[PDB]
Amino acid sequence: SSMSYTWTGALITPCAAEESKLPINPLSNSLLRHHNMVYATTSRSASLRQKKVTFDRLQVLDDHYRDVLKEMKAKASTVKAKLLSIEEACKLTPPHSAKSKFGYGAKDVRNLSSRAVNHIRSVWEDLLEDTETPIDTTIMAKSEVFCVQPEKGGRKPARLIVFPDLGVRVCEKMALYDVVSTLPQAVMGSSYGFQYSPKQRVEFLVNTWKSKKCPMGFSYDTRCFDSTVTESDIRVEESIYQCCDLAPEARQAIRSLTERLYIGGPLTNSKGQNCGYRRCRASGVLTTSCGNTLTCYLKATAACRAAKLQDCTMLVNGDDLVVICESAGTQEDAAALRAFTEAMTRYSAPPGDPPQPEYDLELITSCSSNVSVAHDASGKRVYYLTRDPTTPLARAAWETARHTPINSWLGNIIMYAPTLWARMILMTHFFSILLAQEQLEKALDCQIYGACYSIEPLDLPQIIERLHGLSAFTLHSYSPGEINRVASCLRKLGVPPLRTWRHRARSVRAKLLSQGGRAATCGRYLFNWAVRTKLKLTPIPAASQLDLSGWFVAGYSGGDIYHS
Ligand SMILES: C=C(C)COc1ccc([C@H]2C3=C(CC(C)(C)CS3(=O)=O)Nc3c(O)cccc3N2C(=O)c2nc(C)oc2C)c(F)c1
Ligand SMILES: [Cl-]
Repeated sequence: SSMSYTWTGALITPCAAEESKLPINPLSNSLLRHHNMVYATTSRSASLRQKKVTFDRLQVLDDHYRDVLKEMKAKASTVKAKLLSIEEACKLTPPHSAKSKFGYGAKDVRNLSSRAVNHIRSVWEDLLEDTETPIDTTIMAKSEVFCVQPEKGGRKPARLIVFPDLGVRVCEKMALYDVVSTLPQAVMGSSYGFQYSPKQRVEFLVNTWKSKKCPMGFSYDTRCFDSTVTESDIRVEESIYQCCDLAPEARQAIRSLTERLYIGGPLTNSKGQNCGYRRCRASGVLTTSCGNTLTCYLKATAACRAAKLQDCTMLVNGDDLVVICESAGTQEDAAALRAFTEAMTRYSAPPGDPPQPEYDLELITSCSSNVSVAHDASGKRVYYLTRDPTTPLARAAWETARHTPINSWLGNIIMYAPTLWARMILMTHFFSILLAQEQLEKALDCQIYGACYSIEPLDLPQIIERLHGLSAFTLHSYSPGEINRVASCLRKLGVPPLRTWRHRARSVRAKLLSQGGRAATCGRYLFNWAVRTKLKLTPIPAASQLDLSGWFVAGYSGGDIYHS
């Protein structure tokens, strides 16, 4: 077999009470009135997810697969990776990262407390000495906020997360942080998605599209990607890692983590009960983003060859895959894509939805997002990435009513700043509240490509200029399709219409402007859309001075990474 999971019967348990309903709160109600449509997942649906992620995997490798692997290993051979010190590794730990079972937590780790450091050291020596004993993991149900989808069904079950102890996570950083931050670009080149800011990603897609004589593209969605990852896949990943120049201890640690953690191991619930056994990818280890990306790139590159797709360019982020190629015609494209899917299926990665050939770039969705067009102040066409705002808006409402450790609304503003909905709704709403509570200068945690950053709202204009360009503050004449998707979403969720948001923004803009300093800059740049008599926007001096060096280098979702 090789089942992805085996289960004992013990339940996946919560470690505290779980909220599932949006509260009825004046602050969140002014953004979204249909509160009954907004829910959070809980452990109560864990068994539904367990059923979905548990299955037998079929895998047959072939010459195309072996050829692509060799090519990838030859590129990995150019990489030299360094060991992180205990200090560097500790400072990469998020302050609210899950505590250890052995008497210390994240703050102790970041503070280099002797008890934390001593344990981290014992854990490391154990990786150097013990090459085989499976390492324990905890399994938990993830709490996440969605809007009800009565067409698709009703409610999504919780996702499951599997992660080792805090001490092990620190050791993973020491051995592999530099590998996972450098190796994927060296191997995959321009295909590695996490190297691109938002404006660079949209440029890559558009330039790629325009580079073909007659372009065709598709996204490919693998069903339960993490559970399709076999022990063989994980050993192949390691074989690529082992091509880097490594310190001896790093090389041994990688070999031991592979065997003891990454290929599988025991699952324990929050009550300490043996829950089952994993033989697939764990969502909460440092190598999940990097390994999923390599794995998906290897399988898809090899499947493109089998399918005989012509002049393919791929963009890969973890399990998210988009391919743009030269059309051979309607029927031959449909056939070629069916061959592609069969080859992926043999490699263990069958599709959820069958892929569909697309002949318009705007109709491809990758990393939740699609290309759209607007115009800048001078009328020039500007391309940007957008997405359906339903989930962002639901989450923003939840985050307004409940203090959460990570603010998705802030990540959405940063990453979707040129969109009609991020500008008119998210910026207006959150700047209104922060202004009212006098908290514009207080730093808030968000995630960018899975890593956690602490950001001041007042630094948004500079950050946005860097990620999107100055046109982010001047876009208008959005496409009718985009406008209509947003407006219909607002009606669905009971969010006031865009006309109301314009009225609210004029008032926030005025108050920001009144305060001078960085608030005035926010007023001037973030809300220029809200006035007829517009201000001429020049480049922001602080923008060129920003250190964004580590922002768009690699993906770290599930990897417990905090960047200062
Ligand atoms: C630049 C663009 C505009 C388009 O491309 C993007 C856009 C966003 C991300 C980040 C992010 C998100 C939420 C944000 C914005 C709120 C924060 S984010 O930047 O981390 N979502 C998504 C998705 O919705 C879908 C895929 C991946 C991620 N992302 C992850 O990293 C990630 N990986 C896993 C396993 O789960 C998650 C959530 C990305 F990687 C690429
Ligand atoms: Cl092989």
